[PDB]
Amino acid sequence: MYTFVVRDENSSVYAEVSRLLLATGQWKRLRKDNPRFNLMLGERNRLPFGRLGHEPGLVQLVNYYRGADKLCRKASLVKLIKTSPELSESCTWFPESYVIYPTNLDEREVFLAAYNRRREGREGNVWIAKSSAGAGILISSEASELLDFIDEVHVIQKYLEKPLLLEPGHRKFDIRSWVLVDHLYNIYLYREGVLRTSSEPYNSADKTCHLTNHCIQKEYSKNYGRYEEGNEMFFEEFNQYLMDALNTTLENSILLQIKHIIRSCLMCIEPAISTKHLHYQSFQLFGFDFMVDEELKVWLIEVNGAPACAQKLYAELCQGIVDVAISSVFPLASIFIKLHH
Amino acid sequence: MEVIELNKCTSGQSFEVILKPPSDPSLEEIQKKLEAAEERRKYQEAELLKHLAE
Amino acid sequence: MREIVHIQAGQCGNQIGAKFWEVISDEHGIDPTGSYHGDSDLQLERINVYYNEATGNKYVPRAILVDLEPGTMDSVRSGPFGQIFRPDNFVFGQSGAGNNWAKGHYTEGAELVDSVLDVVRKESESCDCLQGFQLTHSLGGGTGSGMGTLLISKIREEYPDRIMNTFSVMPSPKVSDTVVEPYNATLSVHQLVENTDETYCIDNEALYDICFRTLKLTTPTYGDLNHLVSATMSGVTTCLRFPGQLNADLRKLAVNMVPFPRLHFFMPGFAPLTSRGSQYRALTVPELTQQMFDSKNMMAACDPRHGRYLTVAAIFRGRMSMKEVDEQMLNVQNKNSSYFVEWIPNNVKTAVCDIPPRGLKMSATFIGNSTAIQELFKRISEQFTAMFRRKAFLHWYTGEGMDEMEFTEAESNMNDLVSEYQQYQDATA
Amino acid sequence: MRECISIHVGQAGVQIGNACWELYCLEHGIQPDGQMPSDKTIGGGDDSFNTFFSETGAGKHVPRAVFVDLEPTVIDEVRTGTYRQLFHPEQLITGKEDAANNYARGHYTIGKEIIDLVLDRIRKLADQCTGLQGFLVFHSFGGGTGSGFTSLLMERLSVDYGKKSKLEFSIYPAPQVSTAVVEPYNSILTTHTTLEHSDCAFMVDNEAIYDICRRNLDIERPTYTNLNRLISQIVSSITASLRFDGALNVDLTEFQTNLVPYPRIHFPLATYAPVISAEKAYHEQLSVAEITNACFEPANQMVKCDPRHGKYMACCLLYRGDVVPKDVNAAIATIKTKRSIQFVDWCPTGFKVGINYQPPTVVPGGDLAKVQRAVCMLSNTTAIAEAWARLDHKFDLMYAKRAFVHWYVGEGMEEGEFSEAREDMAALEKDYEEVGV
Ligand SMILES: CC[C@]1(O)C[C@@H]2CN(CCc3c([nH]c4ccccc34)[C@@](C(=O)OC)(c3cc4c(cc3OC)N(C)[C@H]3[C@@](O)(C(=O)OC)[C@H](OC(C)=O)[C@]5(CC)C=CCN6CC[C@]43[C@@H]65)C2)C1
Ligand SMILES: Nc1nc2c(ncn2[C@@H]2O[C@H](COP(=O)(O)OP(=O)(O)OP(=O)(O)O)[C@@H](O)[C@H]2O)c(=O)[nH]1
Ligand SMILES: Nc1ncnc2c1ncn2[C@@H]1O[C@H](COP(=O)(O)OP(=O)(O)CP(=O)(O)O)[C@@H](O)[C@H]1O
Ligand SMILES: Nc1nc2c(ncn2[C@@H]2O[C@H](COP(=O)(O)OP(=O)(O)O)[C@@H](O)[C@H]2O)c(=O)[nH]1
Ligand SMILES: [Ca+2]
Ligand SMILES: [Ca+2]
Ligand SMILES: [Ca+2]
Ligand SMILES: [Mg+2]
Ligand SMILES: [Mg+2]
Ligand SMILES: [Mg+2]
Repeated sequence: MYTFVVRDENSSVYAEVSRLLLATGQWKRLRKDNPRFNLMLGERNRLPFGRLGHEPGLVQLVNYYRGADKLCRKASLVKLIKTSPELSESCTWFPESYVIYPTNLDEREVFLAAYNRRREGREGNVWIAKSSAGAGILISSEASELLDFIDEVHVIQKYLEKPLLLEPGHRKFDIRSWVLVDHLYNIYLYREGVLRTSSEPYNSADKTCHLTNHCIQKEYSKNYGRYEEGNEMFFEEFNQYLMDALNTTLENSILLQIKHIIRSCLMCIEPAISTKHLHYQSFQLFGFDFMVDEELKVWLIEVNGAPACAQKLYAELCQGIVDVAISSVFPLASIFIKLHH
Repeated sequence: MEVIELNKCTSGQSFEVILKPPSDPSLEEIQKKLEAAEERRKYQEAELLKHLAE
Repeated sequence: MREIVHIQAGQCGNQIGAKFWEVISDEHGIDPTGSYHGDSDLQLERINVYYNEATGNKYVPRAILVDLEPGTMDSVRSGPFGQIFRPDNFVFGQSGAGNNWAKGHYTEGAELVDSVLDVVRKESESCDCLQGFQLTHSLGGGTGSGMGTLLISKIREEYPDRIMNTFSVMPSPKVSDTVVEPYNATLSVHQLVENTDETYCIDNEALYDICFRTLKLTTPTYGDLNHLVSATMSGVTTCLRFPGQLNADLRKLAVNMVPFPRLHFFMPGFAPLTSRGSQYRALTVPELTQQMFDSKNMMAACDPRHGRYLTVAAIFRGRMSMKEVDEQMLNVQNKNSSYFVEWIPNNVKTAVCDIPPRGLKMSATFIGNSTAIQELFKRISEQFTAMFRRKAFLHWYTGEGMDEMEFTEAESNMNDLVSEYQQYQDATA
Repeated sequence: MRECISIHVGQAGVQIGNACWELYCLEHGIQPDGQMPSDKTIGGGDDSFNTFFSETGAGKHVPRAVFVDLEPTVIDEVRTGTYRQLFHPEQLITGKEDAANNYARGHYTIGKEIIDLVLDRIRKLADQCTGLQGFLVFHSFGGGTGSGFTSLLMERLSVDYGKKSKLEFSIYPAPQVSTAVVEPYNSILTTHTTLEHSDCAFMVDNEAIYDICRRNLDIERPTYTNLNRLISQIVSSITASLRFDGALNVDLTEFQTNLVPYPRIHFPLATYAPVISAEKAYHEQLSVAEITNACFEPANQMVKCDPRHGKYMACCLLYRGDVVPKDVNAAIATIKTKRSIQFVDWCPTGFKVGINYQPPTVVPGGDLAKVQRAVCMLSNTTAIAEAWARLDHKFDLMYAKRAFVHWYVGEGMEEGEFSEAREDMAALEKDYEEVGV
């Protein structure tokens, strides 16, 4: 009989993982403050990692990697990619970003130096400002309007002016991939991703057709649910569109770059967060968000440390978590693509 | 990577390696707290012996 | 040296107390004449905790035998180890107590208590550093219950900084049929709540069930019951009589086991449960560990799964894997973590002694401070109230000068004790 | 030459002190009777080992040590031990009844009756000192004497020796070998009252030592003797700079200068390598780079914590044996590019290094194998605050219900000292998070 505690009630993914563990008859749920657990489904903020691995006779496992916030915060991600030699400032798959602190509190001068080079060079000079404290996003071409909005920590990155637009619709989208890193730091990519598509045509000259968020497309967008159910296009439909419209495949034109970016990010922080020789073990589910331009180039947007799943894929993904990340440590009585490294 | 202040002798040696530059109460107050605690003990024992006398 | 002074009062107290000295004398290699004949230096390393040394290298139990009638103490003196006790430590009257707490506490016992305290004082003066006292007695009778609790109160007056520990035998209608035992027990429990640091609840109800149901003793005797008591008393005092790190003296035991001063009533447990003259198959460490926590091995008729453990002490005896003991102990806490309060971290302590008891390759003794002990006090309280609501049989006590208000207060204190266990059973972190 | 006096309080302090002074004698070649044949200045001198040993006209080398325990059965082992002739009875102080795992009993009730005798015996050793540096205090966090009497003694030492340094070797409680449920209470009470009186304190978690003994020495159920022999090796590595010729950490003040920039944050994390079982008939001798890299593995630390998720304020490497500065500088360079070593901005990312050519001495018949080179890293990292957080959480769980509190109030202590001690610890955790995050 294995034991586990639950310290995050709002986790739709791990609420189902909890339901699956109890349904096995070999897992018992304890009170949230009972220290004699095998598994902790911890909270998002201030998880007491320092208290794990100090129970005699108990192998303890937690569903979060301490230090993974370096990859899952806006300002942290930019600083990580710029300052890590494994990723370097010459990183080709991450949009040119700059960390901007409000003046009431930095890379302001460096942000303007590369900004004037675009105005002088007759190049597309459209940027976007955002932060980890969002629902507040501004998309402007004048840098004077971007810096004024931050003062009212944010990051400014280059806005992909030429995105890949699905037809019919001439509409934007983004790709969400679910990645599971186990206690051995094996990197597993869930075979099923989702395209959170826009239902409005992209107007290159309003932030409804530009921001592909599921909440914004269900509010400000008038054509919600027209082309696809819930503005969620799955891999089978998207692979068929790429074959019929572009004579390519999802695997060749996009997924190779996606798997490459996933490996590069997680291998970069492996020495800092690995629990290999530690007194407790970690795993974590990550949500990677990508953009594809018209030339079928994949760009990384951000990484989510506490991702939510799509309704159709909850049952299969949460079952794979138990099989690969939980029951691998606690055996009882493949939907993932292993990204070897 | 700079080694500075290398000191040597017969039983060993010591040095410093720099990889990057940088970016009470008195005895009177003690006895007053000790005696104030002993006073609380004697008071508690006195209330017990009073209780037992009843 | 940290000496303990032992007192046994009344019939039950003297019979159980005599078996205790008989059992630990054999464990420490002392013969009925007080001469050491053992073959191990561990038997003598802490011998001074319970014995005094005399001329001719004689070891005399630091024990005081008290009764208001000479009957049982004549049986002790003529018993197997009767010649080992100090003759001047036999303090006895002639009237008896008539199973009357008031006679033991207020009239008959008052006449004899001063001569007992003189023997106590003589023993306590020849102690390098006395740690405290242990008393054996029943709560259902008159001498052990009434005079025993009078002795505890007067000893506490003279030695208010010493530990008071009792082995208190709770009455049961399955064993005795004297109707006033719930009165005597309730009056005694009120005394114990206030004037002892640790009380081992030895429930005749549980001893009967073990003997009758488990050992298949269809005609149980007190010798059968006292066999369980002797093994348990040996087990819970092992940490006092042999070298060890855990709960080596009475005060360190109390600090570990008593989180709130009134909740100091322990459920003892023992494994393996054996009858006199009965052991071919040796018990394994997993078996000892599961049995010592089994409700059927508890010496108090309380279901541990109906409450929560505040603190637990576990003592393993015999030659065994201390690694395996740790593994099995950790397994119980990790597989039954709901029955342990979470607001007392690491509340289970384990000791191991290489010297096993007589006739057993290995054994385990359980000491639990569980909120389930409220079931014992609820049982006595219901028997008390059934009679007291009609003042039935009260004239036996008012005839000795007692007032009904003293019964109301004892009843209220015991119901308050039950409420206190109940509040720490529901508390949460 | 400047003398150091070691003070051993309670069972843990006395049994560890016994293992240390046994090891000190083997390292300096001092016989059980106190005779040191290699000492040519009979009856005196100012060699480096004289900081820990005094000398008599007959050639006996006597530890500058005081043993205190409120109960005599542990110190009686020293009075009849192998090295009984080293000490004179004036150095061994015993009471009759211990503190019963009760801080308040050791600090207020029983401490008040023996504090004056201990200070007098300490003053007798101080009078033999031409230039006393200060004191090294060995005690447990969990016992009533180790927690309660120590904090009382440290307050009096700060009064009677206001200019002398005071260093601690403190045993942090671990349930695998602990003997009291209230040890989280005693640890936080003694840390609160000793904090302003200690200049540098080396915490040793019994859990870390226990697992190192199980993992690396193949001991199924380590005893105190197993743990104390390993602890004495770490203590020996730390004090070697005071007893031998050298230039790093040559006096007690230099410990605070090299390791403690902020006075309250004076708990350096110790890491030791290698720990090799003597049961192995042959073992591959690890290189300078291998033992230095092991200093950044949590399984070799004296307190389990993750220094990757904190910041360093200082770091010292203390090598013993076949070690040359060339191989050290290379190992540090390799490690800096592979490990997550972050210093605070107001400190240089650097390492103070000391090398002692004499290889580590092991006790004959012990569990540790002889090695050609070993290292003890002393790093002041904010990650050690994980141990304060674990301790404070156990405190909070019990104090929320006032469990066992009556044992302390009954000894004269006020319930307000509990919350006052806990608020001080909460301020300590806040200091650590500011420096390290
Ligand atoms: C361990 C001490 C002990 O020997 C334990 C029991 C009783 N006493 C005295 C000896 C004794 C017992 N029975 C006796 C009959 C006549 C004379 C003496 C006895 C004793 C026994 O050995 O039975 C074979 C016994 C007695 C009882 C006994 C069990 C018992 O031993 C098996 N009881 C459980 C009760 C009893 O009241 C009861 O509730 O039984 C269900 C039981 O009632 C019945 C219907 O049997 C009974 C039987 C005499 C009736 C009236 C009141 N008393 C109170 C205790 C109880 C008994 C065993 C002391
Ligand atoms: N490493 C090590 N730890 C010890 C040793 N002895 C005791 N301890 C630890 O110290 C704590 C108990 O404190 P003690 O030092 O034994 O008690 P004390 O200082 O003598 O105080 P008293 O309560 O009066 O007995 C527990 O955490 C033990 O695990 C020892 O010899 N070595
Ligand atoms: N540099 C960029 N170029 C083009 N589009 C961009 C962009 N940065 C953001 N976007 C658009 O904005 C949308 C929302 O961005 P973002 O992911 O930062 O919000 P968010 O992080 O709060 C939602 P989630 O947490 O699910 O990722 C993206 O889906 C994308 O369509
Ligand atoms: N376990 C046990 N209980 C006993 C023994 N003798 C008496 N009792 C119980 O004690 C109670 C009677 O008290 P008793 O000691 O005989 O009266 P006292 O002499 O006035 O103290 C009843 O509940 C009996 O069941 C005994 O030897 N062993
Ligand atoms: Ca008379
Ligand atoms: Ca000399
Ligand atoms: Ca000072
Ligand atoms: Mg986000
Ligand atoms: Mg009788
Ligand atoms: Mg002690």
